[PDB]
Amino acid sequence: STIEEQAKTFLDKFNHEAEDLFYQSSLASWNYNTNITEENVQNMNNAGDKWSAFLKEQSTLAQMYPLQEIQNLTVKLQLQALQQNGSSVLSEDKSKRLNTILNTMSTIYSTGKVCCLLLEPGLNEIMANSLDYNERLWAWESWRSEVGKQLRPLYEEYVVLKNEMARANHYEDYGDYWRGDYEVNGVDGYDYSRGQLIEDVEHTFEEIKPLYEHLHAYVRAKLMNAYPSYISPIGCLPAHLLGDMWGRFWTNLYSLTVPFGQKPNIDVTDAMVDQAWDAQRIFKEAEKFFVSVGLPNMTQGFWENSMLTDPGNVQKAVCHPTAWDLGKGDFRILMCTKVTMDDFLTAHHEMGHIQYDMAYAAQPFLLRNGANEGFHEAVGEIMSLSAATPKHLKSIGLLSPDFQEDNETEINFLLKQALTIVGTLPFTYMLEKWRWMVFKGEIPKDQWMKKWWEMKREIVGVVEPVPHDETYCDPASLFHVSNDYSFIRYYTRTLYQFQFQEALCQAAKHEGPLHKCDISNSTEAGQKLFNMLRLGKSEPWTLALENVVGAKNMNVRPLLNYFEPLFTWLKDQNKNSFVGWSTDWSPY
Amino acid sequence: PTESIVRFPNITNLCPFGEVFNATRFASVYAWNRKRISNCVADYSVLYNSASFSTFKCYGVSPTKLNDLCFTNVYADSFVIRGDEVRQIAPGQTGKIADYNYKLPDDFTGCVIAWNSNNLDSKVGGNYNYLYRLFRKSNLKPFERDISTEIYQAGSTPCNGVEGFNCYFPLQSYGFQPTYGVGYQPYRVVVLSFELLHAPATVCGPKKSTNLVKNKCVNFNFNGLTGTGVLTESDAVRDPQTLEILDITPC
Ligand SMILES: *[C@@H]1O[C@H](CO)[C@@H](O)[C@H](O)[C@H]1NC(C)=O
Ligand SMILES: *[C@@H]1O[C@H](CO)[C@@H](O)[C@H](O)[C@H]1NC(C)=O
Ligand SMILES: *[C@@H]1O[C@H](CO)[C@@H](O)[C@H](O)[C@H]1NC(C)=O
Ligand SMILES: *[C@@H]1O[C@H](CO)[C@@H](O)[C@H](O)[C@H]1NC(C)=O
Ligand SMILES: *[C@@H]1O[C@H](CO)[C@@H](O)[C@H](O)[C@H]1NC(C)=O
Ligand SMILES: *[C@@H]1O[C@H](CO)[C@@H](O)[C@H](O)[C@H]1NC(C)=O
Ligand SMILES: *[C@@H]1O[C@H](CO)[C@@H](O)[C@H](O)[C@H]1NC(C)=O
Ligand SMILES: *[C@@H]1O[C@H](CO)[C@@H](O)[C@H](O)[C@H]1NC(C)=O
Ligand SMILES: [Zn+2]
Repeated sequence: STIEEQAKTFLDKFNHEAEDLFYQSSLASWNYNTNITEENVQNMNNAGDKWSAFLKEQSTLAQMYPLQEIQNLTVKLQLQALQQNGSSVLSEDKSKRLNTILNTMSTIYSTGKVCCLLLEPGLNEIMANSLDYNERLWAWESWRSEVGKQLRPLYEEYVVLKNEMARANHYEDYGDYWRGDYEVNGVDGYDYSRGQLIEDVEHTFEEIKPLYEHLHAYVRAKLMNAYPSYISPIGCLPAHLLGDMWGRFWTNLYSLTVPFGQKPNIDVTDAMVDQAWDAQRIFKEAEKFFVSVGLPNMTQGFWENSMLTDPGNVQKAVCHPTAWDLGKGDFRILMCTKVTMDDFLTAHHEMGHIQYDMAYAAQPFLLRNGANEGFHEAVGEIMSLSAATPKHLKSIGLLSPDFQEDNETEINFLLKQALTIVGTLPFTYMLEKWRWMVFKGEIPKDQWMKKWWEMKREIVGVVEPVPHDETYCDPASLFHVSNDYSFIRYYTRTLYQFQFQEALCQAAKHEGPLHKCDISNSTEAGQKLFNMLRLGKSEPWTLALENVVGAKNMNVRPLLNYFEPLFTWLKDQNKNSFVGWSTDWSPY
Repeated sequence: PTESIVRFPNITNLCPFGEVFNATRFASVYAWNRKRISNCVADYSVLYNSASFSTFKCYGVSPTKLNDLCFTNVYADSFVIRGDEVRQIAPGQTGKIADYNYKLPDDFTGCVIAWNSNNLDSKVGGNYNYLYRLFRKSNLKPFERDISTEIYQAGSTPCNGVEGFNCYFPLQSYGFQPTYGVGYQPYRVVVLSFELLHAPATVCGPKKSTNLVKNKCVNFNFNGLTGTGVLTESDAVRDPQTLEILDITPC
């Protein structure tokens, strides 16, 4: 019969037994994670190999059906996802070499000694709490020299092999292959292109340049008080003084730069301990939040299957917080819950991931995912934004019934959150731009480090303390770069997060600033959210974005509207100090 | 209307509903098992009030009235399905179960009973003894049973009984584990169909028969049909206990 009908029959055969193999492998992984031992590793590896072999065989079988004949725009989506030939185009020797390179990179990064003083916690504590110039410089340079120097030729060979593999799949470069996620075709008025994402990021970054400039000037002025003779008024911040090994986040800088240090922050750890919360009541409160918004209950097996506290001394378990979607109606949470505010907020976040997983469970197997890579963390995170407000903590009995808030605490909270939200956008943008240019071939192999540090000086405003020759490979030191991970998800996550928060806050009829806003007891906000949640990947991410915000493309205006009082206060504070930086000045 | 007389056939045989409801193993949905029950008095009140059934829906008969009636035959069809497909066992529905496995006519006259069975037939590691038909050439006429395992062909080229490209095995196996969701947990289903004909009734509800009277206007109830009028030995009802034809004259 027609190719459409054969494709439909093939997909109906695949979805069954795909769900089965996926459930078995996921259950094996959960058994290993909750109970680590020698025997469980063999089950985990066996199930993983079985699932991988099944997926490869089904891809080879699905290669037969030509994609032009199908005209359903859902069967076509599932076929497009399934015919992802990918890395198998490489020769057997080339594939072996590529896997060897990746494994060597992961091995060398995982075990790195600068002595004895491993990366964690030996070097993180030095880089986060030393407060001494010489110690921080020594740790920074030693880690660079020990790790990044050894990864130069491996990274060069990785670049050439990955570029050739990506060109083999009818793509221009490997960067284009990465950007292929943000691409929707075939729908009139909703289409998008990979060449559109190279722009629409430069534009939004040009919009937030002044806010970052003011924050950078304020931090440098407040930081010259310490380190008196090593910072210049006009110039860049030295690279190792950013409170991290790479300067990805500025959170550790908070203790140095507080606007009003007299006022303590809101902290309810002692309130929790006084009432003796039992590490299960936290998830009860999270469920109460999500019910009051208008979203459904939790499944009956969630409470009995999942483990929500450390198993004990006899049974060892890795418990990095995680939300598990095992399939077949099975949802679980892996957390070592303690009575602290951070655990309360992260319980809210993971519960949000689970609530996202329940929505599109009715969709076929290939379409059970977020609309793109940024939609899923943003939905997870707006829940924590709503749960952190003083109003919400006041409604529960843990915060004091008679609490009076002054604008000093508003400024402290806004600055604390801004050192993390808008402090990492320039770094993400610069890193991904450098990787895109390297893969494209614009930067020759002899000019990698010069262009990297020129971009660091020009875009981020961060200057290196000691010069680096072409033997060094600084970007390869980061976990994501050497271990083959995409990085543009963290740029778009914040933008989507703030757009969703503004839409949900305006739908719930809130008045005043955006950062005091709360969406509990609002059924219409929950219904608007659930309309987008239930789509899964079936509809283009532009349409899923329109169903909540009302705009097709991502916008940065709500991010600035969130940070407006902080911006006004910063302008007032920096009316006297210099704003901007000079590229010429260097520490040496 | 001086008196009221009711006459049902004398049956003292308790009806074997335990052999159907309480069974060691239930059959797969694709090949269900049918049991005929007759010459029995059926107490439908305990069946309704057992209160352990997830679904108890009667179509075309009031659930309380059917306690006291007479039927020519009763058929009971039992199987095991998934939690989410119990809604497909009802007239006019469509899906994987209704199209190819168990199709009910539109003019249904019976009760569908379904209860959770996750304790009995679901174990860790999977229970692959319960199958269901997935591909079929055409839909099923009401109350039709197919047990064939012929290779289903979707493409143009025939395949000589071997799996491969465009050839599939029709039956696919339910996988049952105790950790599954409620939607995927097993459910045991029993469908009762009440058949009426002109033949003498055999299955009847519990009621005590009384002596008959003649030449007086009394209310009569024979085999579930009720009327009023003088009964005269010979618009004419054959009482079941003695097989005498009686004339009904309005009073
Ligand atoms: C963890 O695995 C060990 C395997 O030696 C087993 O003895 C133990 O019972 C497991 N813990 C459980 C099932 O809670
Ligand atoms: C595509 O096929 C599905 C069933 O597989 C159907 O529900 C849907 O309506 C079809 N799409 C269009 C546009 O007809
Ligand atoms: C997979 O390999 C085949 C080799 O014949 C090639 O034609 C096909 O385009 C590849 N799939 C891709 C690139 O998605
Ligand atoms: C479902 O949510 C409602 C809303 O408050 C609650 O009353 C009920 O107990 C919940 N049921 C389950 C099984 O979670
Ligand atoms: C905000 O805080 C500052 C801190 O000094 C205070 O002077 C001012 O009165 C507060 N309110 C406004 C509206 O500025
Ligand atoms: C939400 O509704 C509950 C229901 O009584 C109430 O206790 C709580 O104060 C409300 N909170 C907000 C923020 O409306
Ligand atoms: C079936 O077993 C239950 C459990 O013992 C019992 O109560 C019931 O009378 C039995 N028969 C029927 C028809 O349910
Ligand atoms: C029951 O009905 C039959 C009908 O033929 C009759 O012969 C019999 O006398 C009645 N009574 C008993 C106790 O069987
Ligand atoms: Zn998350």
